[PDB]
Amino acid sequence: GAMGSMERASLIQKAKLAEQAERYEDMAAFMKGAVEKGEELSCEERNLLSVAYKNVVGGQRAAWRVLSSIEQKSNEKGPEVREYREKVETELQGVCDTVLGLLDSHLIKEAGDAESRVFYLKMKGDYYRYLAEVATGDDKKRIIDSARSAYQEAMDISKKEMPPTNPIRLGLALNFSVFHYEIANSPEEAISLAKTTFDEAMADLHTLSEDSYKDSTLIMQLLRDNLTLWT
Amino acid sequence: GAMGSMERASLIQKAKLAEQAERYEDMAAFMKGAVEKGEELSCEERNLLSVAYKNVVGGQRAAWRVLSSIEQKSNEKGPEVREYREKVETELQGVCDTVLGLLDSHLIKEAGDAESRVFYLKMKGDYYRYLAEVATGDDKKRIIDSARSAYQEAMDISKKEMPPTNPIRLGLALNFSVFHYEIANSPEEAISLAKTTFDEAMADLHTLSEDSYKDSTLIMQLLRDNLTLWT
Amino acid sequence: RRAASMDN
Amino acid sequence: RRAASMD
Repeated sequence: GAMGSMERASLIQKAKLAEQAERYEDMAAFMKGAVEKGEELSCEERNLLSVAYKNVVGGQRAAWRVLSSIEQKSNEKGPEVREYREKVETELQGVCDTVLGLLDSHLIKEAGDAESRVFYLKMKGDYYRYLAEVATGDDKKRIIDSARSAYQEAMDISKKEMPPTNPIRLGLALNFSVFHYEIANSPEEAISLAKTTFDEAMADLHTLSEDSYKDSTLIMQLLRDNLTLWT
Repeated sequence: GAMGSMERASLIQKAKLAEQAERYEDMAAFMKGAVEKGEELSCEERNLLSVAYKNVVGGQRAAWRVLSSIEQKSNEKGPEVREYREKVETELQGVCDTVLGLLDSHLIKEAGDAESRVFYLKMKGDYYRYLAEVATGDDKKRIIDSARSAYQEAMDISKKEMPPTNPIRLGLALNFSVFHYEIANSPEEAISLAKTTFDEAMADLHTLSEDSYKDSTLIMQLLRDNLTLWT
Repeated sequence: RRAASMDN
Repeated sequence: RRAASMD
């Protein structure tokens, strides 16, 4: 690959420079390079990878939504809007296929701590979910099944090896509830998982660390915000 | 090029979709395709061209300044900061070479109204100035002469053919003044041009509509902020 | 309105 | 501080 001649530590340093310069495509390409060296990522390095690709696919999802909604209104008018929406869509699928490729080829293992295995299974669920947002037909059904198996495997590990206020266990449940509601057309599953997750985190609400409390409590609130939205 | 098979009207429409989706690289590529059809641009189309390229090069200039600053701290180490700075710099140069290519091959002409001729010669001065910000040595000297000479030609036309309050004439003087101060090492010429410009416009403000009064007075305020800064 | 997912 | 140019 294009980062094959660069030292791993230099790739990580340049990912941090790209982050400070807000150059998220560069940041992602440097982290891809780092992952391809074949060593495990630290927690800081996992978060650089996640930030870089979330920003890239985040911009594409937002553009896709702007264009999809312009397209919906003009179905009531040449092919330009649909063609451009299709172009953005195709780029967005390329990025998700890149991330899903990295998770399956390098990052998802039977070894490693529970935190790291859940982190990567959750990200697998997320990137299938972004594909499901734009998919149709038989393709969407295969994608929904893949998203569900990744999230469920992450749920099984998180419930048995992490405390119920751990921000990654919480973030995973949050994301999986959104999948239930917006993708899998299972509003009752969504609402049940979000309530249960919120309720089981209350026991420990007072005892968060200086690290988790803003993330923990922000996610607890996001669960409520969604529950409001959905009820 | 990649836009050769697309209709001019469809390229303009996708340029406006790209703008709404904040996809400025796409917007610039659609406008370049439009320009390559060989027909002149309308005032609205020139402004799409300008906005698209200005957003792309503006992002690169910002990144370059972030990196050049980090590079100068850590020279008062490792090669990574310089290498990544050079990479961004090369991309910025590529964009400026594209824009200057379009201006020389397609848009700068002897014909056309004064507004359009000045608009494109100003743009040429501006993209040479952005090259001059990153250039060194004999290259920088050549670039500074090219910028000066484009700006000067546009000043000549705008004194002959536009009133002192005309926003294009004012924007050109603001930018040339910035060139004098920040690139050409001529602080005297910068302050002098900005004062003449501000003063000749002040003279005609009482004689303007309420719209024109506002347009002009916005640029006059930039000329005055720069004077504060330089004196 | 779309539901919120995790940030970062 | 950098001087301001047209928008």
